[PDB]
Amino acid sequence: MLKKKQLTVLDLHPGAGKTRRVLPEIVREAIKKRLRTVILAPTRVVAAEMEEALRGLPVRYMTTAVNVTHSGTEIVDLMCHATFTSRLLQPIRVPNYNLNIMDEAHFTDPSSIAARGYISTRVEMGEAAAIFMTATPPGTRDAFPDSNSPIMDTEVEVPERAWSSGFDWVTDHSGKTVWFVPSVRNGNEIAACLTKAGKRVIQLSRKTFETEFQKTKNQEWDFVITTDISEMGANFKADRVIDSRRCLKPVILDGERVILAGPMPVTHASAAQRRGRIGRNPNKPGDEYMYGGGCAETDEGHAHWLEARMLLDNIYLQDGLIASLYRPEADKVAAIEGEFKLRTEQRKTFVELMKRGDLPVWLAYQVASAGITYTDRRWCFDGTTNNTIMEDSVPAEVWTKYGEKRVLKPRWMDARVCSDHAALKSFKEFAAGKR
Ligand SMILES: Cc1ccc(CS(N)(=O)=O)cc1F
Repeated sequence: MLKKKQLTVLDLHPGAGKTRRVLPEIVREAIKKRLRTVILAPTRVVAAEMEEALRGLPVRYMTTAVNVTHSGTEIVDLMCHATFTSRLLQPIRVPNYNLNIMDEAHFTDPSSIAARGYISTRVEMGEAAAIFMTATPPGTRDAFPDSNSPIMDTEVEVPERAWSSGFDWVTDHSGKTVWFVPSVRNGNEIAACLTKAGKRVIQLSRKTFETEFQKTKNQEWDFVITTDISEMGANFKADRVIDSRRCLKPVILDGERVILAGPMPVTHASAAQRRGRIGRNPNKPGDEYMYGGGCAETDEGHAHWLEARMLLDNIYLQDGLIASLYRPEADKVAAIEGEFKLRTEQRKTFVELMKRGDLPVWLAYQVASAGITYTDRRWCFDGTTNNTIMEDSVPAEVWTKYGEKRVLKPRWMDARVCSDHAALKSFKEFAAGKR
């Protein structure tokens, strides 16, 4: 694996021990061969679990999620996928790592796709090696891979709303259930229904994941209600997955706006990762996978691949060259390599709108490419009437940094800034100049 110009896909089935058994072997070999190595974890939760798997090996944990005193001598770095892409974008020295290891390399967030495109391009240039660790590499067509113990797969109608009758099998279960929902809002409704039926429910989503995931260890629970974030190496002591088989797809319409289309079917990779949460204990056969729809390749035309091109266009590689997407996922977008390359000051604004602004990549790009500066929030209020953001079925209002009450009406509408109460809260704070 460790020879230059090599990219290896380590595609052992879910729970085969890629993280706890194979990764420490790779890291030991890399240290023996004096390869400057990066390990990319999808989440702070996984970074902390990797520290346990690698404990004693000289690894620099480039995250506050890990409480360790470093030697200062480590040649192996661990950081999040997003941190890798972030440091590449910023005026910060990123070592030209000899060996690039991506764990949960199926992750479809824009910064993960961008990281794969950067790494795979360095490998194609002959500059580096890489190992992509995932049961479900891009384009996989198998939603039912092998497991540590047999799984009972059942196609069944799964509720996506509160129910009064017709789903007794959901609440009649005496074990622990992980339930994949298409959105935070849909999980909120199902969670309230289960809570009303006497169930103990934990909800996970991207924004809440580190805090709330700890509750799955610290308290007794009957259901975890989660979005697709729990596809990225989140482990549960559960005996059932309920899978809507549905997700939201951000879609750019007419180059002008982003909508959250669907819900619609997940990919085969996503379905296999959702299922893969159970069947993991070779001593506990008969874990259950209840699935409520088919799979489809909904990654095609998904905004994350275009957003990944916006990130890669603004990462220095060599002179004017630009990193390509990882070949197996490169057809998911129709973009011209370099079309999103910004001049120095607009690139800095783009980065800050993502990093401090917490804006979606697409929206950060519209603002930065318009020549607007980071603190100039006039664009949050001067859009078309149809870009009016609603709160409780009336136009949302903020006090501008000038002290004027104004309707939230962004010049560019990205549905991700108001897809749930927390997102809208954060975007109101942005529009008000509060960060
Ligand atoms: C040991 C260590 C901790 C944190 C960071 C900051 S980062 N890379 O998360 O932006 C760097 C480090 F070198």
